[PDB]
Amino acid sequence: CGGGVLSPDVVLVNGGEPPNPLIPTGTNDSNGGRIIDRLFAGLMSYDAVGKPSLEVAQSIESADNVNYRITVKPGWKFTDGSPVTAHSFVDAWNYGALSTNAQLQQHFFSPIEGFDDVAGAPGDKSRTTMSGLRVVNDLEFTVRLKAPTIDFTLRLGHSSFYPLPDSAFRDMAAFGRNPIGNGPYKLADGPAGPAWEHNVRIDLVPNPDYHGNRKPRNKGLRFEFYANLDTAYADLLSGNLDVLDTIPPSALTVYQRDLGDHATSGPAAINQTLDTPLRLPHFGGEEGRLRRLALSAAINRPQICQQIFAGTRSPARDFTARSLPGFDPNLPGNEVLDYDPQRARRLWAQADAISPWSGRYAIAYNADAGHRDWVDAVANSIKNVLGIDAVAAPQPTFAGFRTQITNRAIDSAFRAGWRGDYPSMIEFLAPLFTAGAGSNDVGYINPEFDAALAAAEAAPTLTESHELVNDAQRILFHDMPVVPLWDYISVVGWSSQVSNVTVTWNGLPDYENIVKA
Amino acid sequence: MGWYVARRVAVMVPVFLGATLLIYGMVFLLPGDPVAALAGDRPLTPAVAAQLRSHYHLDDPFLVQYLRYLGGILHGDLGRAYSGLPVSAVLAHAFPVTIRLALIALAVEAVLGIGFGVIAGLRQGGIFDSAVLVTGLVIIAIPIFVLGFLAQFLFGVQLEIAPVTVGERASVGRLLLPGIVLGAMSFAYVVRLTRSAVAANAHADYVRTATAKGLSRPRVVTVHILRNSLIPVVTFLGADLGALMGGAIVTEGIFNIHGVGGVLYQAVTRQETPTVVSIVTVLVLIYLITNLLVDLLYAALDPRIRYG
Amino acid sequence: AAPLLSVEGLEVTFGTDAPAVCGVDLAVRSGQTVAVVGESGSGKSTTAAAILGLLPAGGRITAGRVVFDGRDITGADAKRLRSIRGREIGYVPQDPMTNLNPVWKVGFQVTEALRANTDGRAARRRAVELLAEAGLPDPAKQAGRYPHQLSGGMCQRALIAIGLAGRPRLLIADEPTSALDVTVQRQVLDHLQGLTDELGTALLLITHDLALAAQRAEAVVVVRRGVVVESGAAQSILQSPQHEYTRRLVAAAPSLGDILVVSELTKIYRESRGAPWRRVESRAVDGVSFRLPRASTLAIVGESGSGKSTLARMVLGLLQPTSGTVVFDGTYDVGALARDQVLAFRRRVQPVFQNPYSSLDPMYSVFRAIEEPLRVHHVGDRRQRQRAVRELVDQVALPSSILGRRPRELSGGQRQRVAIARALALRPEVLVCDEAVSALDVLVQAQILDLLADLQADLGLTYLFISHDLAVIRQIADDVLVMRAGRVVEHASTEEVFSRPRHEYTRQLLQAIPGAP
Amino acid sequence: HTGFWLDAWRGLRRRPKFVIAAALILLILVVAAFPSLFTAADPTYADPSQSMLAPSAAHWFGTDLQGHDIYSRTVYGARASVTVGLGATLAVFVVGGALGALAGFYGSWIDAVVSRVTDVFLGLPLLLAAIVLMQVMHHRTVWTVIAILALFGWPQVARIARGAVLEVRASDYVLAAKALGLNRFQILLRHALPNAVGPVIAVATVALGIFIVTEATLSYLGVGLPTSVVSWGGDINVAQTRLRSGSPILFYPAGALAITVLAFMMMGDALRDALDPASRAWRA
Repeated sequence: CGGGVLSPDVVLVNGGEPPNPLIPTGTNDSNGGRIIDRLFAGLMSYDAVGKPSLEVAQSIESADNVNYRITVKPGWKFTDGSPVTAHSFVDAWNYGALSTNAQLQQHFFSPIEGFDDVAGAPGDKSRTTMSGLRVVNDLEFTVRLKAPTIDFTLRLGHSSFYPLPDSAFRDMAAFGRNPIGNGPYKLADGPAGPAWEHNVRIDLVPNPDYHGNRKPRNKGLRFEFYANLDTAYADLLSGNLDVLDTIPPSALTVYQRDLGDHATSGPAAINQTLDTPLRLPHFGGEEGRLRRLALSAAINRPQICQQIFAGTRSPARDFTARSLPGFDPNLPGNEVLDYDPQRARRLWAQADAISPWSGRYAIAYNADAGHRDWVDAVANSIKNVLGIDAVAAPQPTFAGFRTQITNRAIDSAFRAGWRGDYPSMIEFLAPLFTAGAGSNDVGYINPEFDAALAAAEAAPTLTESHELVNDAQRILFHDMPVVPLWDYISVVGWSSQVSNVTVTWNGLPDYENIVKA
Repeated sequence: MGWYVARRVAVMVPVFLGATLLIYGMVFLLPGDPVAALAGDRPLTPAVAAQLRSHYHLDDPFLVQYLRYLGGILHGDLGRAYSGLPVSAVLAHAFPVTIRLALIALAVEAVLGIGFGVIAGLRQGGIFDSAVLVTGLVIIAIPIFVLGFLAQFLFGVQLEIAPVTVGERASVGRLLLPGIVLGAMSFAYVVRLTRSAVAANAHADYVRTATAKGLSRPRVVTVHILRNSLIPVVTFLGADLGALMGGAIVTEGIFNIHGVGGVLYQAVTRQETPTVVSIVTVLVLIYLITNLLVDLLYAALDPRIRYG
Repeated sequence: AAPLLSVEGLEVTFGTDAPAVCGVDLAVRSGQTVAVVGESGSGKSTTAAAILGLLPAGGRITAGRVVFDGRDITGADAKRLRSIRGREIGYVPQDPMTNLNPVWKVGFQVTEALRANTDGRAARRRAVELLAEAGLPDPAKQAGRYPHQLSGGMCQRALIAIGLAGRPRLLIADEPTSALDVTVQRQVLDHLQGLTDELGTALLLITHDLALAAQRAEAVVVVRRGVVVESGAAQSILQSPQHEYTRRLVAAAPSLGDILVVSELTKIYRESRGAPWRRVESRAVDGVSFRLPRASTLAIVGESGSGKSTLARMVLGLLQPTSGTVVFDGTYDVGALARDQVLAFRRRVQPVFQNPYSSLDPMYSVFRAIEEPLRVHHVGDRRQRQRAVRELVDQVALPSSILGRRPRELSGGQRQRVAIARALALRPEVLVCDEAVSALDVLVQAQILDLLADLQADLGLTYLFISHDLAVIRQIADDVLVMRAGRVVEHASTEEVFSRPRHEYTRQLLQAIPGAP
Repeated sequence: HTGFWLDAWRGLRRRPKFVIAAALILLILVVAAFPSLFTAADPTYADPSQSMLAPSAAHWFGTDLQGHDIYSRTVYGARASVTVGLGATLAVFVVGGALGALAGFYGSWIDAVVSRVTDVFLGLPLLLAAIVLMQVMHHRTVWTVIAILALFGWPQVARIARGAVLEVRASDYVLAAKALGLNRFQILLRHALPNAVGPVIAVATVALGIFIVTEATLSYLGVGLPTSVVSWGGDINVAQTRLRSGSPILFYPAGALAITVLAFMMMGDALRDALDPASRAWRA
């Protein structure tokens, strides 16, 4: 009598192969950025809900929301016995924000009042240090932004503002093979193996030199580099995994059935939308805006979320996501998006007074990760409901599809998802709908909208800015730059022994407090 | 008997040695460099191509490393699994459930097969006889994994009265259906064999001269027919336990039972050889031991071969 | 009045073919011995199983009646027959080897035949009492042996003890001492006819030869193909038979220079009995030496377990001796025969084997079985072989149409005729009859014996007739050689063995034939 | 009155089991030989759009995940499975029969060697041994599958053939044949192969279905035939994830695989009942 599938004693969450050296400012993917949030610890941290709280810093003072003064706690140290100090932060930021190094996350350092000098052009790059970041002594410094940004103190917990040791600025090319940081966990590095197998696994054990907000409550993690999630699901079912972190699409209609309350779910901070790059004919001006409002009126979102996804999405009530702190679901005025064939047909009949129709209507999309189902469904439900002829037109290559739109908005109206980085709504609005702020692939220009966002940022408190953002979002409904489809919902399944998993705010579990017994 | 065991055991040593040497030859005697094949799927680096050379001793002649392999297997050193744990620990922790499954399979096999075979042999030419013979002939044809998929589908997906995934909740009530699926193949053979045996034995001469001295019908039946008939059934049961060892694999793979068959199905599907050769060696030794015990029982039951 | 067992009218039929036992009639007088006589297939043993109800799978009564004390026992109905079987009607089988359960400790098979007892105390000792009154040499030691460790003549005594267990009123001994050899059959029957005078049992016995049933029994009933041919007293039938079939059965019953010079032929056996370092030798033949003239007949006689078949095989080249020589004709030393002399000697000595049902290659027609020696020795082109075979099949009776049949559809005597005609193909100077006529019915036995005598007279042959008894040998043989345990006992002419024997083992082998004294 | 090989050709002809088995085996052999007759489609062209269609006039057995219509892919798999099984059975018949006959008829120092080797090989079950030996093979084609199966399938046929020839050798015609010449090999052929080649035929035509089943369940686990040859048990490997959701695509290849094995078992059984009824008491 008895039995068992006897398992190691750490945790085996599935992961993936991070395609870059393990550097804070050098990664941009949630597949290799989930392994770097366990090694370091910044000036702040976010609990599962998404609220900031001081970890390393001790006092962040700003009486005008333009000048910040940061004083840091004394008693910290890296896993090589090197003292943490303000030099680490200042040097890490000055390194990452430099255009010479060609560093991925450089754009995040745009609001420091010294970024335009070091990332604009090599004509005034004789200085390679920003003029905002001062240093008073080794335990405090001073930042100076451009315009009042009440959202700055929230992004200091982002995975890009992390401190780096002293033995890294000189041999950085090696810091991609054995990183070192003051975080909760740390790379195992036992004689048994290299602690990073290169497409096999990564081990992590708790750092016994940590005193912070994210105390590890297990014995260590082991990220198992997988692919073809169905394999990881089989691995989980046959007692060889502990946290799946995503149920594969081929198994989310029976997962509850053969898991049995060993699977939960919760909203994420990723949305999805479709758009017509306004350079394509018959979509500029009033007629194009009316066509887009019609298309918003002509997609039944609950039906799709129930038929295709089977409940791993959520109908889009606005242009932000659900898990975002300070979300207004029943926003007065949220009616514009709907499934109201009455309004759709009458608006099409009102809008064709400038032109009946031009020709085809294609929807172009990457076709490797899987979009055929919902793309065909939206194409069909958008066709033969308003008297049009839309169809799909896939592009098999990721680089090809990305270059097709970085071709600066040619044709073949396409889909766009914008995963958030740190939990604030302005991070969803501004990087998308602004005069020239990069990803504005719909040609939407509004100085009224830009001024509304500016006034929302220049707020005394956070709830006031929440309300101002709500109103600046209401202003968006009158034009509908993109048409929003649905927010994400993530599913997490654990096996039989781990006991305290939760889905935090971006879909990923709370790895720090999954107690295994 | 005493001079039969000392001969049934002497005929066992070369079998043991030859089987182990054959298994250890088919590997290490073939593809030039064997460390290439022992790598599974993970990439090979000079830090992995040296952890197993120290555990296999691939630098010296074949005799010494074969001897060391046998000694290591016997001292309780079966290798190191994928997750870093010694394979011996995993086997010692996963044998209870596979025994709990094999017991149900063998119970249905023995009881049902013997009962129906006796009832069909003690009345030949009947409709029941023809029905059971044709049904056994049909049941034999279906492979194990096909029958497992059919049972899984029909009884778990259409009308949920059985668990589709027996994951670490392996009470007998939840292990009943996989056991039946595992044991139907053998139940068919057993019922056919015992039917033929009883039908051909109920006409011997000692049966007639035993019923010719006033013995009752139940007593004649039980003693004189159900001893001489049931001996070959136990011989076949030994052989077919041997053949069922490897049928348990697929029926624990498609039902997600955390047994030794589940361990072996993982290691086989995910291409992990070093933890396959060891488990198979252990299974072969268990098979040989069970065969020897069945031979001793056979000798104890039939006094003619027990002539010394 | 109204004797036991009036069987008038039995009409057994074996599964819709034809009555295998037509109308018979017999009646046992409750104190007298009645013997039924007839060849095989005459339906005697069948009507010894139709009374007890032990008919095989097919048979069933279809007419007549069987009374016993006045109560019809034709009512199979194994609830009334259960009170007659064993308790008032015994039974003694025919085959000694295969009539005891081979896994059940004969002392335990005897103890349940008397089931009316204490079930554990009177059983295990009264059974040994019965085994003692049967005649076993020491019962208490052989009541603990399986039925494969007892001699041939001890299983029959055990079966007699099982038979007369419940003190029946009628024993139905069915051809009991037919597999046993003489000087054992006689002792067993002398004891069985003494176990009856103490009890009063009736003893209806089945046999197949008059000369026996005329000195044992009191009434004789002859059967031909399931028809009662004749019935009456014993003496009156033997001295004056009326129906011609009985006359033919009487007149065919047993009542009335040197080429091959063996010298000191010995054959030892390095036997194995268990413990490998313990191997005993069993001297099977030793000290045999004789001389056989031309155109004569020598006849070797010995019981089962005397080593005469070994002698035959060592004489006709198929066995290597251990000593002595078997020189033939003056040059053909059979001990070490040269290469050419193999086929120089295979056509001058030819054997005729024991039973015909297993010596004819089931897949050969009776032409391709006769022409085989004619093919191996390269004689006759293609059609001179058909001429030779057609002339060979003529010297035995064997109608000239028998060619092209198969051994599976031939008679019992036709198979032995075919084997003789094969052995006589290529002009053999000597035949070796190895118990040739011993498994045949009495009439065909006399027929082929006369055939052999005729062939000898007309071809100048020379016979080495081997036989297990001495009554079928007075007519044909000219010299006799008695053997015991390998040794030679006596060697003289027929008269000097049939008139005045000179060894206490030949005398008590003569008087053991069914002769008057 | 007709050659024991023509008289049974008339005792078997009137058996319904034999008739059904013969018809089925004929059809299976024809569909294995000439697939291009029963269809016109291609068994590897993958239309991506029509991905989980239903039975229709164009596609009789629907379409599977990537667009392959299951009807086409359910034929060339028959080709592969049948050729594997048949080749392995032929090889095992020849080799096992030869060794067992040589061991039974001759005896000293040959029966010893053959029986020791047979007892060594009988210790490794077929499936486990093939699984172990198919791990170190990189070149995995049909011929290596035939080799792996034939290497471990012979012990049973050798045992049966040796038993039959040994039982024959204890008869008197193989003694009257040496009583006139006929050196121990000519007698072997002429008198002991005919009278003992029956039971060997029965056990071989059962081992055929056994080998088909083993090859299928070996290709299902992944260590069998490669993925470049279309085959049952490998069309079942991929269609097991859409089974737990309630789609019976898996049963089109499995339904056809579990039918040829029947066509072979119920033929071996008729052959067994016709040429060797006797030993149905103690073997089986």
